[PDB]
Order: sequence, then structure tokens, then C-alpha cells
Amino acid sequence: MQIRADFDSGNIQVIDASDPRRIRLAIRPDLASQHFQWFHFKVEGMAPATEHCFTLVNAGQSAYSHAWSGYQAVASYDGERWFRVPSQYDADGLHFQLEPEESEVRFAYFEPYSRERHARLVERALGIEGVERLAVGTSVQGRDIELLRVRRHPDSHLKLWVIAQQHPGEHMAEWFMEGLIERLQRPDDTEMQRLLEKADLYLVPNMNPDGAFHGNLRTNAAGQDLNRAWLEPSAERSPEVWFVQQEMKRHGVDLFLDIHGDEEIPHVFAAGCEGNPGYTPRLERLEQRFREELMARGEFQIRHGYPRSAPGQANLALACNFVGQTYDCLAFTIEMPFKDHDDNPEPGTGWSGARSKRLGQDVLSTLAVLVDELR
Ligand SMILES: N=C(N)NCCS[C@@H](CC(=O)O)C(=O)O
Ligand SMILES: [Zn+2]
Repeated sequence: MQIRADFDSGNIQVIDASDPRRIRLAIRPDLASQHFQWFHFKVEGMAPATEHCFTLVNAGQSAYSHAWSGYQAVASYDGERWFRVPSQYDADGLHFQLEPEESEVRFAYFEPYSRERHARLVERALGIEGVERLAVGTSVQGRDIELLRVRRHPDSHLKLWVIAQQHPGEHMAEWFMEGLIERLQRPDDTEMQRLLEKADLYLVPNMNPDGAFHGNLRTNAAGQDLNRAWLEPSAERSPEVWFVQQEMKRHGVDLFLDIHGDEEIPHVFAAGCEGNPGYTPRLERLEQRFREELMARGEFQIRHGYPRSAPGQANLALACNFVGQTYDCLAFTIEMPFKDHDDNPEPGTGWSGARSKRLGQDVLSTLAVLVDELR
């Protein structure tokens, strides 16, 4: 058989694939940083009625190695239908098995979102009523960072910002954006009519095109963790973030959602700004309102997530905290799992692109209810 990762978001190093029950592979570190966890490769020429056993030998050295426990790898014969496969984790690494029904199959850490799909999403968005490309940034390697604006009423006053995938390996993030944008196509959507009569949406489908294309997990091309560059952005080292901050300064922000994915926690959740020195009772209540309304509508919960920050101990280098404090607006880091959303088990696919898309649509419903309370 032959294994390769010479394509968009591909990531893998082949050690030995001469024995179907002893396939050995290694995950490749980011272009310019030590991080790694995301993997994506294709296998071709597999024999029929044959059990194939894979091992990612260096999983123990990954960025979040403790997150491998309970994680099931994703696979697909066509690149459209993705399914989970039996996986285990021990000192030897991550292992997964499959008796392929076809001669070729792909494996990935999560259902991938290619830049080609990104182009299609942008093309689709600009064909929707009220949608325009407000601005465009440039990544370290010269790829577009589109900023889309949804404005259907020339007298609205609120600016709701949603950006995604600052960390390239968190592909569920742009899937979330696809769901959000596709909902805008609906001819008769009363909730969106109400929301857009009072607010415009500022959307950034992908914050790290270089990292995504190169199959990176954490950093942009220059090796910078974009979500640690908000306190001191650079047009040279973190142009992706520098771009967004300039646009925010000019248009204003009344809501900010930073879409991410968490390797360890098998639950969808949101991390707020309770650690901000600028945190206020107003924001405390708004965060409560958002979580409650979203939990009542989508696959979202509150018990599991990151620990809350002690008063005034937040790291302002993170987008959620920086934007929330700089603009005194409701702000959250939305986190979807690489595993499953255990509250609603669907083992066959675990968390997926489709469920990510749905969460995006349910978030829109939540914003529609809270619009009059944002300011
Ligand atoms: N409150 C913290 N420290 N993180 C939550 C926001 S995103 C976070 C997790 C993620 O990357 O998904 C990160 O930027 O590392
Ligand atoms: Zn992230």
C-alpha cells in the first residue's frame, strides 16, 4: 500500500507500511513551531478483506497527549462521509483499526475543511442578500483573510463579530462558520429578520489559511500562536490578527465570538471573560443569558469547560479577553470537541462538520434573542 499527505491540510510522516497489521506513522510538527496533534493522510492500494492496524508512534509527544484517551480517529472513503474507527491509546501511541471496504481511505483528526471549500463558502456568501466583502487581510504567505459583513438595514447600530480557526488544526471552527453563513440563504427566517434589523454581522471564516493549508495544529506560518498575539500584534509576524484589530478599531464591536476546538473535553462549551479587570456585573449577566439561551437551543452545556479565572487574572493576550475588555462587549471563546459531545452521544461520527454547522445556526438563534440586551 502507499500512504501520503501531499495535499491541503495533509500531515503525516510514513515510517513503515509494509505490514497491514503493523503500519507505523508519525505526526509532523508545525511549520515553525514544536506543536503537533492534527494529522491527515490518504492510504491507497489496500488489499481486500484485510484488517489494517495503524499506530501514530509519537502521539505521546504531541501538544495535548493526555487528550488521546477516549479519542476515536475519523476516516472516509470518499471525503464526504466521515466515520469514527476503533481507537486506543497507550505508551506506544495512538492506535486505530479498519478493515477497508474499498482500496483507498483517508484518516484525519477531524473532518477537514479545505481552502477549496473555503473559496466555495466565500463565493456562496457573496451571493447572499446583504453580504459583502468589507475588507481583506493578507497572511504571512500571501493568502486572503476575508472579512465579510452582513448588513440588510442601512440604520442598524450593533456590530456582532465572529472569527474562526485561529488555530489551524481546529477544523470544526470553519465548519461552524459554514453553518452560520448557509442559514443566511433562507428566504423566510423571522429570527434573522429581527436580528438584522438591529445588527450587522462581521465574519472571518478563517483566521489562519497558511496553517490550515500546511496541516499545522497551532501556529501560523511564522510560528506564532495567533491567540497569544492580541496584546501585541505584528503586521510582520501576526498579520492575520493585526488585520482584524485594525478593522475592529474602525467599525466598533458589540459582541465577539472566537470559534475554537478542544482536544480533551468531550463537550461543547464557552469560556468567558470573568478574569478581565474590566469585567462588570453587566457582562456577568450577559454571559449567563447567552449560555442559558444557547443550552436551551443547541448542543451546548455549562458544567464542563475550562476553570474560571480568579478576579482580574485573565490573560489579555487571548482574543476573547482582549476584545471583550477593549470594547466592553459580551465575548466568548466557543469550544467544540474533537471527540464527541457526550451529552448527546453519536459514536458513529462523534462531533462532526454537520453538528458544527448546526451549532453555528443555533448560535444565531441565541443572538436574535439577546440582541436588545447587548447594549
Ligand atoms: N482561556 C483559555 N486559556 N483558553 C480558552 C480560549 S481559546 C484557548 C483554547 C483553544 O485554543 O481552543 C487557547 O487559545 O489556547
Ligand atoms: Zn484554539
